[PDB]
Formats: sequence, structure tokens, C-alpha cells
Amino acid sequence: DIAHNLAQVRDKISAAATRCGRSPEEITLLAVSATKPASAIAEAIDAGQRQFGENYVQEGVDKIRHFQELGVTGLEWHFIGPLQSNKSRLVAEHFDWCHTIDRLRIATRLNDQRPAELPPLNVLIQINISDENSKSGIQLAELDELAAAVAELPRLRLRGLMAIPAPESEYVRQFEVARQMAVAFAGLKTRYPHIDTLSLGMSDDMEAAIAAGSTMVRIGTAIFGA
Ligand SMILES: Cc1ncc(COP(=O)(O)O)c(C=O)c1O
Repeated sequence: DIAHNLAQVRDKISAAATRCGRSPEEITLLAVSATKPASAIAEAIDAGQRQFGENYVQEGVDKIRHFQELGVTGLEWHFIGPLQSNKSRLVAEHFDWCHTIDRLRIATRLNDQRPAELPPLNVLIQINISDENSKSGIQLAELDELAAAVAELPRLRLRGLMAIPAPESEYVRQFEVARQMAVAFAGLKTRYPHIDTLSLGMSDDMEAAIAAGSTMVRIGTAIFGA
């Protein structure tokens, strides 16, 4: 039951925020609807969910067109998958957020392809904080340079950081890795304008990420099933 699962997930978010002295409103729930049908999204919308994350461009754009066509207003779509240059125009024309900026050329393409009448595309720079197997994300040492370049792109808005840590079962390591991101986020936030988003945490490490300072958790399985 999607409605029931949304309520249950929001309950555990709220508790984890309150337990570590944070307001529940500090945490945005991003419902990851990738691989799920539009009808499952429509259920979530009827249950009050408004922010959806998609991993594949054409799948996401098709859904966005579907709900725009029903005149369903007020949604926020986040592209959270790796972005190839040949699909950037579709992202730039349809999505509200992109979490996976890890090279300047893809950001400049998105900026150039973003219609001027739209709001600037909110972007996060993706950090490979702990996954030796992943091709995605930059090293932290590259952050200052990339953030500076991205920040001048007028049709993008740099909002913060994202990371997909390597899978980790120990709470202690989940926390310390998320803290590495939170420290980097805080340092960016002191010099850059409108840094307010740390996209960090999924179903299995949600509590450590929230304790560490995440502002946005990306939940799929716990809402829609795997
Ligand atoms: C970036 C990102 N966030 C979240 C998820 C899903 O998280 P979970 O199903 O563990 O809640 C995935 C896709 O599986 C993902 O690629």
C-alpha cells in the first residue's frame, strides 16, 4: 500500500530528525519512482507526495509529460541518474533538479539547453565519497574548482551536494562517511550562496544520514517495493 508506506516512511524520517535534535521539516522526502509505473506515482500524488526522483531520462520525461497532461500541478522532478551528453537536452527541458553534476561539460550543456522561461535548474555536485567501484562523482579535492565553474552558469542554480556512498552495513561507518559529506557541505555553505541541499541517504542508511546532517533522503524500496 503506497499511501500506507508513505505515511510509515514519513514517520521514521520525523522520528530520526527529532531524536537527533533536528526539526522534521529539515528533511525532504524524495520518492524514488524509477522503474515504477505512472500509476504508482499517481497513487503517491494522491497521498500527498510531490517530489519524485527518476534514474533514466526517457522514462522520467515520459512520466513528467503524463502528469503535466492531466493538468496535475505542483510536482518537483529530480534526475538522480548518471547523465550522458546525448540525453542532457531532455533533462534540461523537463526536470526541476539534477543531482549528478560531476563534470563541467555536462553542466554547461544543461545550462545551454535549458529554456530561459523556466526557473534555473537546481543542481547538486555529486561526490564519490567512498565507492571505489563507481565511475560517478568527483573527489572532494576537485569540489572547490567545479563548484566555482558551475556557479556562474545562469540557467543552473548550485544548491549543494549529493553522494551515493559505497554499500555499508555498519552504522558507525554509515555515520562517519555521511559526516564527511556533511563537513564538505557545511564548508561550501559558508562561502557559496543558497547552499541548502545535501542529498544523502536511502532506505538502509537513512538514520545515519539524517543524524549526520542530510537534508534530503532518496527512498525507493520502502515506498514502492524493490
Ligand atoms: C541515486 C539513488 N537513490 C536512491 C535509490 C533507491 O534507494 P532505495 O531503494 O534503497 O530506497 C537509487 C536506485 O536504486 C538510486 O540510484
